[PDB]
Amino acid sequence: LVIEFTEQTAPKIFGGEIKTHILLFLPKSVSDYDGKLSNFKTAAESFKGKILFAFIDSDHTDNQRILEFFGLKKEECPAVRLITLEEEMTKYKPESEELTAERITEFCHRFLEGKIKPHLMSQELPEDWD
Repeated sequence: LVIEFTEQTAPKIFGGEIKTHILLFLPKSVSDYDGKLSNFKTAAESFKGKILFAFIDSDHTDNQRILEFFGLKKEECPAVRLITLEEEMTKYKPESEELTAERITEFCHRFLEGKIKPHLMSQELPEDWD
């Protein structure tokens, strides 16, 4: 499954058992939105129970704190960031901006294989997110 990450769903997303998340920041106005989402959903199927797939509508005004927290501006999306919470917060970036199921899947495999450069996030999780 792929869930929508909003402020309303953030607790449900970080308050779970899985502590690896991939986040697709996808402007709802992007060309072929359903296409990009489908690709992300297809990729999700390969990582059930290992990586939780979530998407953020980066166009949505109430998602501004979420954007800012993960270091992104609206004009920089669509973008993917993989986050680990076991146990200091760490952010990982794909090699390419390409958002195909194959490239998202490879990103995730590379991360599991320990191939991706880590980037500590020094901000504490918002109180709201649990």
